[PDB]
Amino acid sequence: PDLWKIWLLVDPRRILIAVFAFLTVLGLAIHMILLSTAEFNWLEDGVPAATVTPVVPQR
Amino acid sequence: SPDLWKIWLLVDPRRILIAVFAFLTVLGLAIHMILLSTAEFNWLEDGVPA
Amino acid sequence: MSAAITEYMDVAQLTIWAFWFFFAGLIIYLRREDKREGYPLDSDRTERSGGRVKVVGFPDLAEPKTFVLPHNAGTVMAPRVEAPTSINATPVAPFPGAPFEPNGDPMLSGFGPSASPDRAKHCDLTFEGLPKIVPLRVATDFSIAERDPDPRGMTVVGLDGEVAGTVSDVWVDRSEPQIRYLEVKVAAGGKNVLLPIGFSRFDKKARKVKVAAIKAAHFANVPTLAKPDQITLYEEDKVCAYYAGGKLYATAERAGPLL
Amino acid sequence: MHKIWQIFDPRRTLVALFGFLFVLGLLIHFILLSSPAFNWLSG
Amino acid sequence: PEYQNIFTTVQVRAPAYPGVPLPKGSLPRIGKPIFSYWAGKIGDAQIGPIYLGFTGTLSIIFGFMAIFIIGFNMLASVDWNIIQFVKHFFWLGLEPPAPQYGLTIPPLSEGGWWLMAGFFLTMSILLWWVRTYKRAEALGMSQHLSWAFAAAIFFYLSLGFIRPVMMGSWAEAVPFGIFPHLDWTAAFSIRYGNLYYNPFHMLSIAFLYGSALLFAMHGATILAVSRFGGDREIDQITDRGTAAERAAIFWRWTMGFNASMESIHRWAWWCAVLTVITAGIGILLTGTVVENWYLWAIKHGVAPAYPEVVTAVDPYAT
Amino acid sequence: QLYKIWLAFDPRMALIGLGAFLFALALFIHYMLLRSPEFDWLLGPDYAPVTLSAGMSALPAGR
Amino acid sequence: CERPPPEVVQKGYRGVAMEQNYNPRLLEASIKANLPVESLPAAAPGGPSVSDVYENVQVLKDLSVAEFTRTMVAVTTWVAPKEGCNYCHVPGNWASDDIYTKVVSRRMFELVRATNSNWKDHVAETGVTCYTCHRGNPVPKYVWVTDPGPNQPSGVTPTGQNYASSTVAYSALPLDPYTPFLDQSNEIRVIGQTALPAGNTTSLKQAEWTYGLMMQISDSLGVNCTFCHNSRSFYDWKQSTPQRTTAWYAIRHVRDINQNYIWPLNDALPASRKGPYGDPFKVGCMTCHQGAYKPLYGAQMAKDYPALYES
Amino acid sequence: AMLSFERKYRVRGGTLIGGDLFDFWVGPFYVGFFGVAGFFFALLGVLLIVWGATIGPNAELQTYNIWQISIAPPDLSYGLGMAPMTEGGLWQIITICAIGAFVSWALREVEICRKLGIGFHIPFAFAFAIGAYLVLVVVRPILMGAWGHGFPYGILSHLDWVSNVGYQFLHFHYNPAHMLAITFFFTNCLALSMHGSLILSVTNPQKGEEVKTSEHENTFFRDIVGYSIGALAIHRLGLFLALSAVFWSAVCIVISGPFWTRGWPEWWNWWLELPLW
Ligand code: BCL
Ligand code: BCL
Ligand SMILES: CC[C@H]1c2cc3[nH]c4c(c3C)C(=O)[C@H](C(=O)OC)c4c3nc(cc4[nH]c(cc(n2)[C@@H]1C)c(C(C)=O)c4C)[C@@H](C)[C@@H]3CCC(=O)OC/C=C(\C)CCC[C@H](C)CCC[C@H](C)CCCC(C)C
Ligand SMILES: CC[C@H]1c2cc3[nH]c4c(c3C)C(=O)[C@H](C(=O)OC)c4c3nc(cc4[nH]c(cc(n2)[C@@H]1C)c(C(C)=O)c4C)[C@@H](C)[C@@H]3CCC(=O)OC/C=C(\C)CCC[C@H](C)CCC[C@H](C)CCCC(C)C
Ligand SMILES: CC(C)=CCC/C(C)=C/CC/C(C)=C/CC/C(C)=C/CC/C(C)=C/CC/C(C)=C\CC/C(C)=C/CC/C(C)=C/CC1=C(C)C(=O)c2ccccc2C1=O
Ligand SMILES: COC(C)(C)C/C=C/C(C)=C/C=C/C(C)=C/C=C/C(C)=C/C=C\C=C(C)\C=C\C=C(C)\C=C\C=C(C)\C=C\CC(C)(C)OC
Ligand code: HEM
Ligand code: HEM
Ligand SMILES: CCCCCCCCCCCCO[C@@H]1O[C@H](CO)[C@@H](O[C@H]2O[C@H](CO)[C@@H](O)[C@H](O)[C@H]2O)[C@H](O)[C@H]1O
Ligand SMILES: [Ca+2]
Ligand SMILES: [Ca+2]
Ligand SMILES: [Fe+3]
Ligand SMILES: [Mg+2]
Repeated sequence: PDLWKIWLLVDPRRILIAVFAFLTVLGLAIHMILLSTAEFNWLEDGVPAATVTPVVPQR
Repeated sequence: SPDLWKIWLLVDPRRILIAVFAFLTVLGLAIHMILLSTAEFNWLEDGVPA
Repeated sequence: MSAAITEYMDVAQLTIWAFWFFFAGLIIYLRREDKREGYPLDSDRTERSGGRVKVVGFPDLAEPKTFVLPHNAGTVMAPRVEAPTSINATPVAPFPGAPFEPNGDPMLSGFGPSASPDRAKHCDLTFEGLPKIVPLRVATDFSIAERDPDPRGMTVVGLDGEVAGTVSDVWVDRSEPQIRYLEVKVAAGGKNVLLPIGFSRFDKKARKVKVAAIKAAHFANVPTLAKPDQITLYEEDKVCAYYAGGKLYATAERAGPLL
Repeated sequence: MHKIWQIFDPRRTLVALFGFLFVLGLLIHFILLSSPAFNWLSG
Repeated sequence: PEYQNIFTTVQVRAPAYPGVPLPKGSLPRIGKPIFSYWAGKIGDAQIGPIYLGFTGTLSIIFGFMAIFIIGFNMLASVDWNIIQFVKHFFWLGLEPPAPQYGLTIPPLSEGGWWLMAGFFLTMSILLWWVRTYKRAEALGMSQHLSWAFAAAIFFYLSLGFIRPVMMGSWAEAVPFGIFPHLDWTAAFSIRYGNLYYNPFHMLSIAFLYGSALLFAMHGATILAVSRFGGDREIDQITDRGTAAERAAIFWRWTMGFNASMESIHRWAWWCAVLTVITAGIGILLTGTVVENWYLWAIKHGVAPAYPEVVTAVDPYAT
Repeated sequence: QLYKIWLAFDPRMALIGLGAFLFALALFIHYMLLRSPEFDWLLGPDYAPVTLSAGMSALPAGR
Repeated sequence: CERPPPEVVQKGYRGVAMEQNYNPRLLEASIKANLPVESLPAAAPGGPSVSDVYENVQVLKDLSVAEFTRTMVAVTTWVAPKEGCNYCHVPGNWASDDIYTKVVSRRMFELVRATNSNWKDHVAETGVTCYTCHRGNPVPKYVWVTDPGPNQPSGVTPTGQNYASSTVAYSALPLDPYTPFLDQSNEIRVIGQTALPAGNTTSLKQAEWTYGLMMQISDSLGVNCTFCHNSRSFYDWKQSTPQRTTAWYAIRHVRDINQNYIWPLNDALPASRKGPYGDPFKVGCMTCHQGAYKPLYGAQMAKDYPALYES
Repeated sequence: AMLSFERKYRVRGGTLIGGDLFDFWVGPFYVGFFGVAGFFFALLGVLLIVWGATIGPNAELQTYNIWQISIAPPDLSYGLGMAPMTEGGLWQIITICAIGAFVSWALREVEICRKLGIGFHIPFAFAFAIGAYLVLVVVRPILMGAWGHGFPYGILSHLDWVSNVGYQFLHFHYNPAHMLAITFFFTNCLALSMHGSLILSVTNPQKGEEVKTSEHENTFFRDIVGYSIGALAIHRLGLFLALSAVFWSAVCIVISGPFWTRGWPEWWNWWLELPLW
């Protein structure tokens, strides 16, 4: 009800810079974490029934 | 929102334009890199067409 | 040729021994260089011998080297004979190695942390021959950076929190641009005194300069400058040493011990 | 041309150009020596 | 707390100093000097001008050629894939010629590029040494820096040129790469029986450790007496102030002896210089007069013996 | 009359000093329980160690 | 980032720092991933013999029919549990050799019997079982082929190194140590055994190749170099551990497996079981060990199957 | 005996503990309370090392060879308890004496700083070296769970400890904090040679020249690298580089085994497995 008083303490340009930068980094980090898993890597999980040389088993 | 234009009194469009353009370019580069590193979505190494 | 000098001696063993001989000579050289100042030593050994035994240790002293000063300021010899200087203190006990207690007011004694040598009564000079440490009112091309607060006008506060004065001017180094002294208008007397930047802790929010070395009352006794717009090397030492004496003398508890 | 010495110092230009030419000359000789087909110091 | 003189609280701005005038006929300094606020927080604000003379130009041209060759070969090693170049950059390298080539020039990708990069980098370093010598000479200064640089160059030349020539093999030399030259460093110690037992490696470490010890000692000492102007060491050398006296007295009371304001810089100079001098000697002795440093240590009674709590049957003794 | 601590210790330093000490002590004790396998709650409530059979040994022979 | 303390195994003198460090939770996961298969109940004594009943039995001739059937049930679980007996057999015909998997598996029986009977300097009464490599997979998970390294421009000779590879535990060392040392018999020793030079012309580069092999050995066993060495003298057998002696025989054992059992099977094997160079999927360390100091952490399965020992 | 300018500085007071009890000098040394404590901490530790060398690992291997003398920590089986004197207990006692001596040395430096009215940078800097030693013999052994993880007290034997600890991670060069610490060590040595050279070349110029100025000093490195840090700041930098080297060296060893048990090159797999490549 009286929460608008917070920007009387903090410059509301820098906070806008901070929240965008923090949200972007957080958004990228969560995406990287999901991509690093086998369960939630949406590009290499086979579904939607992927269509794509001798192999090197050790490497 | 109908009153969103009042942001620009706090952020100079010079800094906004550079930051937006630099971030988008890196984002587009990063996403292309991510796709190229996958076998399924590497359009250059997938062998299609022919 | 080969790696084996004898059945046991080999080239690497010779090389490491060769280094030890060079290194021994290097340490002897470095120690001799170390002894260009403060030697022969002030010793009881010399005192009872009537000066007949000069205490130099090993290695002995090197032949005097020559420092030719710029702008015809003179020539100094690094190993030089220095006249004995009396100390405004007396031993706290009669055994050797005992410390001395300053005589009179310790802040004014010129002893201990408040002691200083008598440097030359000439100003340090820039490469162009101008005095190096000068107020901002004569170094007109110098300025405070925009992002930093101007020291001028700030309230100078002693170690006790009591107000000592205000910052009238800032003394800058004209060779390497930086603050070296803060000219303080003393609240009690009004006579301007210098305050080294090393004893000044800035409080940017409060616009206060906090001096933990000395109290507000101690500012009245800071050594003064002969000329108002320049400071000699001798005066620089006198001013800095006075504030340093406060780190030990200003308050009784500063003498210690803690417990 | 003739004005290229009006906006370029002759001294800085010449030492730089000779430096590049000397480095380039060394590089080509090195490449030829690396090539077995053009090493003139072989049999 | 008291001002620790770690960061400049209030910075002073003056017109940019062009620098001490150079002798007549010298090239002018290039670059319009600028002031960096954050550089001035820890040090001097002024950036530039720089002297880029004839020698510096040649050093830059030679240096870029060597660096370009290294980076090109790193890119070629990942088959031109710039994405894989970034991923593997620390692991990539320009690798020295194979052992079978001896000291001969091999084909480009078999060590030929490495030799060119080695030669061009060496030339640029040598030209940079001449530049440091000339800059001191142009200011009427002594050549302490160029001597110390020559000592570092001696070690650098020992690693990549002098030792490989003495062993008659470019394959002994250092790869041009971040992890590859760390692999070389480990393999060098492993190949020649534990470089820990190389006494000049021991000395080099003592001087490297001493360099950190001395600069920590001297850096802390000057900052501790900077309230008396101890930073102005020329003043304290020509006109000994209370800063030099208190600095010397502190160390005399601490460890029984002390240096002077000038001689501490001689201790500093020699400690750093001896780090690369003994490093070069230790490298030059390894593989030429000593094959196994641990076995050399055993012969000279340096390696300690441990009680045999674990041992292996030697399969070659069958 | 227990105010006297605040006449000899600044409220601000003690409160920050107390918070740093209490947070460090809590982190330390939480870590000590994690150090002990009996109180390692990060292993899960229904944590069962792997059963070893047929001459298995988790660790190689020691000394 | 791991949480201390690790489980530490001291192997040398105090203060020499010859220790194995194990993260207890990482060790727990590895043990759960390397659990043995429970042995089948022992076959009924006596009964008809293999030779009397079966025609095309060339290796397991000395078996009883009950023991022979027990072995086939065992190898089915060990090699092809998801494919059954028909993986290695023509349907309807047990004695037919008209499928490559039967020709290979017959040779694999000889590989196992030779290992359990003649390589005890390495496998030491624990022995091996088809499960030790296959772990219920027709293709063992951890095999190797001759590695060309990363693709190179056609005019560039590969260095074989300076490329982040898990084969050398993510260092820049030569990434294919299997081919020179575990298939061929290139000399691993590089260190001179005299204080002064006495003719050891081994290059520094060869030390990197040995370092690469030891990186693979240590990763394969989940141990560090001090498991077998006092690093102050890598060459010295007197300051080494008994496991270094076992590893020495294991290298020769692996060479024998690859040269005398896997390589002659190359023609029977399909193209999918071959590398770019055309060499077959080969056995190295980590094919049995799979990151553990002993395969299945020393689980003893072979002793319950008489078919896995030479007559 | 004092320096010819030293007598006016030998003031009473400034002690942390002891007051006038030990406030005196013995020759050049200031003693104070922590001079007495530190000296007899060092004296006992040194004598115990000599005694440790007198009995050796055993009577057969016992040696007075200065390279081969080694006082070894306990076996790891003793955990974090006390070991018998001849089985690592002597090492534990010497370690305690070493900590007592090192800390007393730092505290004696504090009292000297108070006497002279100078900054406390030197004892603060020395605390970093002490902290590195404490990490090696206390913090890391406790995190690992045994005093036997400390390095042995021997001129060459502690190199064998360093070697084997390094090879416990198969390639120690890949330790990231280790790489950072070496960079600081190498840069510090370079900075020290540069600072030593510049001061010497300015105060000992070519023959026939006067002593140079601070303007020459700034100009010289501006002429070479385009930037001069300044006469004051080079000492900030030298202190920063040396302290950062030791801080990161302490980090590198305390993460090697307590917070990382794998080979160090494998740690970089986080970068290799980034989905960008
Ligand atoms: C197939 C391999 C052949 C070979 C084929 C070629 C070919 C093709 C060329 C050379 C050229 C050169 N070769 Mg050849 N060369 C071989 C073997 C050698 C060997 C040797 C020991 O084996 C040496 C030392 C040389 C050396 C040389 C140089 C003389 C010359 C490169 C100079 C340069 O780079 O200027 C660059 C550096 C500078 C500083 C240039 C500026 C010169 C000065 C400063 C300006 C003076 C101006 C003056 C008035 C005008 C005359 C110019 C003169 C060069 C001085 N060659 C082998 C056998 N060589 C090149 C040449 O002829 O250039 C003249 C050339 O095109
Ligand atoms: C092992 C069994 C249980 C368990 C057993 C216990 C027991 C027993 C206790 C806790 C307690 C706590 N547990 Mg628990 N806890 C477990 C698992 C967890 C997990 C987890 C995800 O696993 C978390 C996040 C926690 C978290 C917590 C905290 C809520 C609490 C510690 C209080 C504290 O740190 O105050 C210290 C920090 C402060 C900031 C205190 C503030 C007071 C001061 C005066 C404020 C000064 C402010 C000033 C500005 C200074 C600021 C700090 C400085 C600037 C640095 N527990 C396991 C599962 N836990 C303790 C508790 O309940 O405390 C209330 C407690 O006794
Ligand atoms: C006492 C021993 C220590 C030491 C000493 C030492 N090093 C030194 C010196 C000394 C005394 C110098 O005088 C010299 C120096 O200049 O220092 C500032 C130097 C130096 N030590 C350096 C590095 C260095 N020192 C090291 C080590 C050490 N140096 C030892 C620990 C190390 C380590 C630990 O590996 C390194 C990496 C350099 C910073 C410098 C020598 C610079 C040099 O030789 O430069 C050659 C130039 C090139 C190879 C590159 C040129 C090509 C460019 C990259 C092209 C592209 C950009 C271009 C410049 C743009 C502008 C172009 C213009 C035309 C406009
Ligand atoms: C943190 C940055 C660097 C640094 C800084 C530093 N060192 C310092 C200081 C500072 C600021 C001091 O003020 C203090 C000093 O006064 O120096 C002259 C000191 C000092 N650094 C010293 C040594 C030293 N510093 C080292 C390192 C470093 N010092 C860092 C690289 C090393 C290395 C790398 O090995 C050594 C050997 C001393 C010369 C001195 C401290 C003297 C001291 O504490 O004296 C009291 C103790 C004794 C006289 C003897 C104690 C003996 C013990 C009781 C028994 C032995 C125990 C020991 C563990 C044996 C181990 C032996 C084997 C390892 C061979
Ligand atoms: C009652 C009774 C008898 C008691 C016993 C006596 C007691 C208690 C004595 C107290 C002191 C004690 C405990 C002594 C016992 C232990 C002993 C003998 C210690 C000796 C001191 C000691 C550890 C010496 C080691 C010195 C060594 C080997 C290395 C130090 C590093 C080194 C190479 C320094 C050389 C360079 C120097 C001198 C640097 C100091 C120095 C620096 C760093 C400056 O920047 C500076 C700037 C301007 C002027 C001067 C200086 C200066 O002198
Ligand atoms: C701007 O640059 C671009 C982008 C264009 C390209 C940049 C690429 C990059 C990023 C390259 C990065 C390279 C890196 C990171 C290199 C790292 C190198 C390291 C760490 C090297 C470390 C040590 C190397 C040493 C010590 C090598 C010494 C070699 C010597 C001394 C060799 C001398 C050889 C000679 C003199 C050859 C003599 C033979 C003669 C006869 C010439 O041969 C014909
Ligand atoms: C007696 C038990 C074993 C049986 C029955 C067996 C069976 C087989 C079969 C049928 C194949 C071919 C599979 C295919 O290509 O689809 C095969 C291949 C292979 N086996 Fe075994 N094997 C046994 C033991 C072992 C052991 C102990 C090792 C390890 C030393 C091993 C390593 C391999 C390898 C490397 C291959 C090649 C990869 C492949 O073609 O699948 N096997 N085995
Ligand atoms: C990554 C850590 C390791 C390093 C740095 C390392 C280093 C070396 C080196 C340099 C050699 C050559 C010795 C010589 O020249 O005389 C070697 C040989 C050997 N290493 Fe390792 N090693 C490591 C790990 C291991 C492990 C864990 C084992 C045991 C499983 C092992 C067993 C052996 C054996 C048996 C030899 C002798 C091989 C032969 O002579 O054919 N090593 N090692
Ligand atoms: C050491 C550097 C300075 C740190 C100061 C603290 C030093 C160590 C603190 C003292 C702790 C002593 O704690 C005591 O240790 C011994 C030795 O492990 C333990 O002894 C126990 O383990 C040892 C070996 O692990 C067994 O031989 C013994 O059978 C068993 O009782 C005691 O059960 C324990 O009571
Ligand atoms: Ca998908
Ligand atoms: Ca495509
Ligand atoms: Fe200095
Ligand atoms: Mg390599």
